[PDB]
Amino acid sequence: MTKSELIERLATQQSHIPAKTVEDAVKEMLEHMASTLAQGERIEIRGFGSFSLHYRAPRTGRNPKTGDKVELEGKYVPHFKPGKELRDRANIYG
DNA sequence: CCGTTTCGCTCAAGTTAGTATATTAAAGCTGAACGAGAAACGTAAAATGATATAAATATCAATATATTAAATTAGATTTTGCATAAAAAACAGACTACATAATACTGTAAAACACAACATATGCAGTCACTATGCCGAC
Repeated sequence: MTKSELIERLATQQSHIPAKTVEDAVKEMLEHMASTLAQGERIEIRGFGSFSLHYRAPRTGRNPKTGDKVELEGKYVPHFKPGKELRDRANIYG
């Protein structure tokens, strides 16, 4: 399921909703979630999950191909935490 | 085995047996020319799969405790569907006033052609030549 296939299956089910409307809606939601995480704000969707931002202290990296040294500026990285409903439904085991 | 004559067949000219329609009225069929929106294609560009390794970071059970997004109300209020009715403006229903065509009637020049005596070129009336083989006569 890609970004396009996602809009396709959502437009097929929603007949009373223009296909073009669903196409833009999906693109605006993803862009809104990507912009929020950029501003430094978290995301919390009850049932789905919750996006966060974890800090990464600056450390002297090392080229994994050769083994040299490379500086690494301190930055933040997105982190998703599956919700309760998401885990239980995605968990096929016990 | 082969030939000859009768018989099954079809062409050609008489002798009988059978059935009977035209216009309205309104379609119905089908070859051929006419006029846009959406998605499968494709080359090109952007994001991602490829790839590995010691060090860095996330994986998560089991429970106490402060924190918080947010559906669940619950009461407050702009928003929304629907006329009611009068102030205000549009516009037939009247009417005289005003400028304008169809018509009423007088005033005057001149178009359009018969009628009549002449004048005369031109077509018609009457006769011979132009132009070249017939007919008749010989070969």
